[PDB]
Amino acid sequence: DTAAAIRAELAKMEPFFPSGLKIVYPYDTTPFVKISIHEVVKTLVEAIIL
Amino acid sequence: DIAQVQVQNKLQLAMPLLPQEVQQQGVSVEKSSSSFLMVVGVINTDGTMTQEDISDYVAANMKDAISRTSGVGDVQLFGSQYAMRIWMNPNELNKFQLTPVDVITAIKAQNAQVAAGQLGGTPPVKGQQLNASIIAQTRLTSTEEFGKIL
Amino acid sequence: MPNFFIDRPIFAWVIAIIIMLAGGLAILKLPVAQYPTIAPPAVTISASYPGADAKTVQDTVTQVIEQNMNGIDNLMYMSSNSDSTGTVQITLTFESGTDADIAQVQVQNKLQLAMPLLPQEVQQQGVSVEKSSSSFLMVVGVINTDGTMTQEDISDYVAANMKDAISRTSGVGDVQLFGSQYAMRIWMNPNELNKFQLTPVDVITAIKAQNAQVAAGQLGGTPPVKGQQLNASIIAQTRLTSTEEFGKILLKVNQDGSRVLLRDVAKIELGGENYDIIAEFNGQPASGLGIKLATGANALDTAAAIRAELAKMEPFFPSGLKIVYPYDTTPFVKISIHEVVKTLVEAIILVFLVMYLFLQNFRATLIPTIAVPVVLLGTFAVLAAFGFSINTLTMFGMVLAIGLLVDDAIVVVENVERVMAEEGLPPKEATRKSMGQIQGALVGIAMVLSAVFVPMAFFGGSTGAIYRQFSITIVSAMALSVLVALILTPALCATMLKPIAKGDHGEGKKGFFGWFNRMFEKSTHHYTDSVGGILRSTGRYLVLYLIIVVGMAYLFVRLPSSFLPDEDQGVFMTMVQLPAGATQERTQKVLNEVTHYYLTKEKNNVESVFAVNGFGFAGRGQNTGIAFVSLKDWADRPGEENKVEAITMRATRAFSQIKDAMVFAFNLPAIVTATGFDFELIDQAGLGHEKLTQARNQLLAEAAKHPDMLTSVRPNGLEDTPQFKIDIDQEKAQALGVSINDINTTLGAAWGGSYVNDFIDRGRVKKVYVMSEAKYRMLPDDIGDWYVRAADGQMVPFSAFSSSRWEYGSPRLERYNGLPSMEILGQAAPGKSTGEAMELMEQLASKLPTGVGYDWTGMSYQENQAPSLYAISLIVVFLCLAALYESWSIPFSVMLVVPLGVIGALLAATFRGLTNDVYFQVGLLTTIGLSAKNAILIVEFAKDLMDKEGKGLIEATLDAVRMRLRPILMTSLAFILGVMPLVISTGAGSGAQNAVGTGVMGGMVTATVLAIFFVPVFFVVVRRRF
Amino acid sequence: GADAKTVQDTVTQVIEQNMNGIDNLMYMSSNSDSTGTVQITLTFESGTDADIAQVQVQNKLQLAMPLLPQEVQQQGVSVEKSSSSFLMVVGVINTDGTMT
Amino acid sequence: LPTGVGYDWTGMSYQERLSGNQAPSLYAISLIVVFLCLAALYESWSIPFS
Amino acid sequence: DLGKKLLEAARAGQDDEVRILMANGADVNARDFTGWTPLHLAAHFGHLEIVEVLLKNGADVNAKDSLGVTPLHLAARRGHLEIVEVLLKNGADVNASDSHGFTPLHLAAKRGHLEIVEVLLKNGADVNAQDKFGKTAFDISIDNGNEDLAEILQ
Repeated sequence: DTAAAIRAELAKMEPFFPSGLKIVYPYDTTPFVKISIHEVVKTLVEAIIL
Repeated sequence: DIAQVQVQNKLQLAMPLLPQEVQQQGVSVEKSSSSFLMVVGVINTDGTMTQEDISDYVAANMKDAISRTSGVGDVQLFGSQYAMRIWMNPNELNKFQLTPVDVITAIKAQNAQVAAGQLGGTPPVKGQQLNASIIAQTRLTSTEEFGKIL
Repeated sequence: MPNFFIDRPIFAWVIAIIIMLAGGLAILKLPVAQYPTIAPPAVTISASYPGADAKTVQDTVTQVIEQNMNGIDNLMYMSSNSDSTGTVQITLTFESGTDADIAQVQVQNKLQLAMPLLPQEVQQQGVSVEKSSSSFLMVVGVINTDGTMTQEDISDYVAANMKDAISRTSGVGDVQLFGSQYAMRIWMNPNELNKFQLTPVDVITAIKAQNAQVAAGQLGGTPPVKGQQLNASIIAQTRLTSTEEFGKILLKVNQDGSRVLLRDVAKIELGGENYDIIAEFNGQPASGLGIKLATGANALDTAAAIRAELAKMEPFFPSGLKIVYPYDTTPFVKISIHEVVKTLVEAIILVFLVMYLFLQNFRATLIPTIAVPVVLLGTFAVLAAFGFSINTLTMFGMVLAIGLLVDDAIVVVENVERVMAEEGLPPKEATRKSMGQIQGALVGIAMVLSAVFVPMAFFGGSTGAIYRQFSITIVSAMALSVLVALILTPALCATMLKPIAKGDHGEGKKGFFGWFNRMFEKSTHHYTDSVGGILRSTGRYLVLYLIIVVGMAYLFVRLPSSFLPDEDQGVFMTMVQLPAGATQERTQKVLNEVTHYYLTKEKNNVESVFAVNGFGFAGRGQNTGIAFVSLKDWADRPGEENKVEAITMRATRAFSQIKDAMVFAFNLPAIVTATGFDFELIDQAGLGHEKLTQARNQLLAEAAKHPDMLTSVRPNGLEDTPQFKIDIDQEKAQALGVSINDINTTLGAAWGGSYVNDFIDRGRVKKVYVMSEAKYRMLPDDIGDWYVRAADGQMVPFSAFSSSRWEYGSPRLERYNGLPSMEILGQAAPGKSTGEAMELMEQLASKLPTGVGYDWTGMSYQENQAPSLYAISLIVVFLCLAALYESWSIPFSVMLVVPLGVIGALLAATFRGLTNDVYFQVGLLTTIGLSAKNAILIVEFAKDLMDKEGKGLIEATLDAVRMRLRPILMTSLAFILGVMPLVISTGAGSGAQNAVGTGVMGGMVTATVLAIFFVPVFFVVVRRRF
Repeated sequence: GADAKTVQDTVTQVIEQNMNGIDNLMYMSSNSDSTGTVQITLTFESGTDADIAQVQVQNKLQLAMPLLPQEVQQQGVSVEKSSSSFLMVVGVINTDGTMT
Repeated sequence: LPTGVGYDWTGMSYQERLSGNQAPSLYAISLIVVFLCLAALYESWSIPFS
Repeated sequence: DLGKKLLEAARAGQDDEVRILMANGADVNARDFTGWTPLHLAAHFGHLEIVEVLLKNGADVNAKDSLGVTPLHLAARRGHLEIVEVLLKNGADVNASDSHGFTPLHLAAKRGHLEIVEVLLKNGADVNAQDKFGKTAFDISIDNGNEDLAEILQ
């Protein structure tokens, strides 16, 4: 939720960055949380199918 | 929330006992985690901006809004915001018989924002016909302004 | 279960009594207010900088504070402004559901840690942090009709003799003083100061030394020498207490023996902390107390408590000191509560009449008289448990529920009667059979009405707070009605009802009742004949139905929307705007001219005029002002010609002739919030103030090119004004031996005013201000009168080391979320939606100079769910009827009654010229709910006859429709009559009554006249297709 | 270094006039020594969450902070949850008489 | 005592005054509840009164 | 008064309203407590079209402040070169001195504006002249630290 809030806030700033200024994402522990969960959901559907 | 409240309650009792240089540097009470959630890197693709320039832009246009969003306990800036740096010279100081003491004093007296009241301000005399704020000295805004300090 | 309490009447009585008691207890320990808390929690950081301009305050206070508002939880947005009155105000708004206490303590703490970074004088003054989302219960004016004391005189008295007492009174949570206690005032004289080679620096130094609390030790204090017999404290110098003592303060002792006292170079007197605002009540000097209601407290018990305390401190008032009540929300609550009890009472009397007119026996007419009150008291308990309170919202919430309560009572009683008359069954076994016909139906209805009302309590933000009151209130009453209709009512029938012979429809009986019965019994034939013919030509009526639906959609989108109906609150405001640089004296003349207009050309309607010179909701200063007009009672202002809107427009049109300023009257918001948008123009780079102003003007001019989309698009701030800049030449100053500190203090103190220290006045700590006398600090030509002592001991004029120039600056700088900004207000043009006028404003803003952003604040935020909620609602309703009937198709014949009730409401609303507000919308849901209830019963009976005695489709529908005629007719008759008083209500909270009245009556007539004919059609055509 | 009369006019009374309106206040007692120290105790109805009570009091207290003398603010003012009696008293003595 | 002088109880005494003033009511509401409960269980007004 | 609506338009930069007010004869010499005229405002806030329209309409090119300041003074201090030239062509006193002795040059050299300093010089502006302090165009440039402005004024 906080990661989403941070991204939303960053999005309101980009349209005003000086030329060349770019945002990059070197380190984030959020994607794993989301991706990991969806994988278990994936195995759920495959379970009921099997 | 309450753990933080109680901590600060006792901290406020210690504040007046701390050195002025420490107080004016701001004491903080975070209630965040120890590890990083994420790191928002900021780069410049052209050659317009240096590591210093980028850090200052982030600190002056991005840091606050982020450290102010709910969920964020602490925001560490991998850099530093600008400040008017006065790099003094010993030889040139001694030469004019001055010291860092005199320099700091001049900066306070000439880089000041004073309140000078108003014209026809309250309580006014009977028959006043105009009212406008009076403006005194204002904070310096450029390095060049700081150099002209007498 | 009915069969359980039919054999156990006493058990049912116990439950009825328990519910009553629990309810009675609740209706005594339950908070009472006009409105619940609807606005999001908001904290306001207030600070003051004596003599500071808008720019100085922002660059030393506002900005420093704003940078430290991090780490706080649940912030939605931050807002602030910095006036040229030396004031700053930072408002932080929070998510809904946020504990205001936790939010404020977090804001408070971050502020504390930032205190060391603020200017000295700003710290001395202090920084406030208060909850601003609160509303005033009343304001207590304190005037002096004797003309023997100034507004500063009144203020000091109120603060030292009244403020505390009122605060301690039961019910009051907070108290704001519309003024300031005394403060020692030193009015210096530059001509005299120079005569003795003195400056404001000297005057200050002497005051800080000869007016202070000097700490000393003790006699025989620890550690003592053994043998010490006494241990006394030592008292040193302590702070001064009188005006005379200050004047005696020693400044300089000449070399000729004589001394120079503070009295010799300045007038010493007690005045106010500030002179920015001057208040008057009907032309008389005045002050006041803004009183707020404590949480969970009773508004009525509090208003009475403060009036007692005031009367208890009355014999101590000085001569000519009387208290007035310019603003008071108490009457509204009394009127509201009284009109609710009234409505509930005359609703029981009407149900009694209609129950006796049709049934014609007292024992039966007695049942609803018990069932209804039980449910009412019961729901009060349910409200209490949830933590709600008696308020305008929840009050109307019940006066709309009585229709569903009376219904459930009438249906159970009438059905038992109808059964005994159609077969020789005694009450006991007739009640069992009767209940056995509607048991399932009544439960299903409870589900349906829940599905209809509960989703409404899921809207977010402020708007959700309002719907949540109605919804939960109505749902509780509804669920508690069915419960009583399955326990108490069935028991009261099998016990208090007398046997009625088969075929006995009172058709032959004496007099009226005998005639009425023959009349109605023959009308039930004429009615079933019509339905019989209708069912022979269903196609013709399917078409008429679509016409109704189409008409509904047309009449719906053509109906203007407002959030809550506008009311006549017995008070209204009038703004006053003078040109730039306009003095306080001029503003006063206009305010006198405004007050003179009300107490003359409106003497019949106006009670008083509270003229506040120097205040404004969107800007402060000498050139601004507000007039709080208080009207006479609603019983002294008959006709629309004497209501607020009529008086307001007539006042605004009259003040147009004033070529001195902009003056207009306007009614205040229903709840303290409006319509239009709250646009925020943001400097997202480093553009500055002038570049930002241009981007604003550019957008304001663009919005002026769309009078068909955007109307009244204006800035919500102040315009730039000429300022007097002084340039102190650093060189010539150091060349004359004059300290910059000496210069900026003699100037800052003499012209701006400086707060020096504290003194005790009659046992109370008060401030000491030093400042030039008025005549020596008015014009730019006075600056030369001020001298500053140099090192050599000579006095040097200001006109020796400085220059001057006229400049432009802002009197009020705004900020949003830490960046510079300017607020822009507007509304959608007539006919267009806010969601369209907003979309346009975004487009115009996208074409603005690079580095200029925008955002929405307030109402425009917390701005989207309706269809989504009533799609889930619509589904749940369907699934319920599906289970009740064991059919995927039949539910449709019930859901088709929706438009029948709506169309009527739209007719009434449009005809009378009302709006599509919350009262109207809730009125719809109850109408829809009731009309739906009718369909469910008519369908249940018809379907039952087909499944049980295997009757034909038309045969069953005609028999079912016949059995339901009387019940439906009765509840509708008793309903319409009981709502009449609301529809015609005028004055005093009518705006609300008229909304819940016209919307319901119109919809209730159309929902029964059309339903009794259309629902038999729905059932048939649906049963034919599926 | 302030007597009881002064420490009440510049501190106690200043703080008290603001402590009105808080949720669940039963009563409020206070005292002002000649050593210059004050103490204001607020008791709340039984069942009240003491953590919220401390916060609410601290919120009202911040209003009065500014009006307090410099010597008092520099001193610090503490708002804590309190109790009247002692759970126990731990004593300490020296047995070989080497410590005064 | 002279006019202008009032009194009040605190702490242990405050709780004592309270405990005493709530007592009568407490007994009343308790008798009512017991009576009603009996009436419901045995479906009667006569035997719960006995 | 239409004169006021003119001061608002002249400051705001609304040429359309200003021209309209011209049609209607709104006082071109209107003033406010500071003494600033619509030409003062337009010169200060830099709109040319207004300045010309105002000058075409009989406005006092040498209108003075309560502090003695003029439109050239305003235009020179602020940055508008285009305004400076137009004002000079219409008879603006190039050597107009303030109540404090400041002339259009001083305000120009004070803030730099090399391009504007040249224009003022080729119109007969004194080098010589002293402000209340006794600084001269050169004294102001040297102290300020402008080497480029030092050569021009030498």
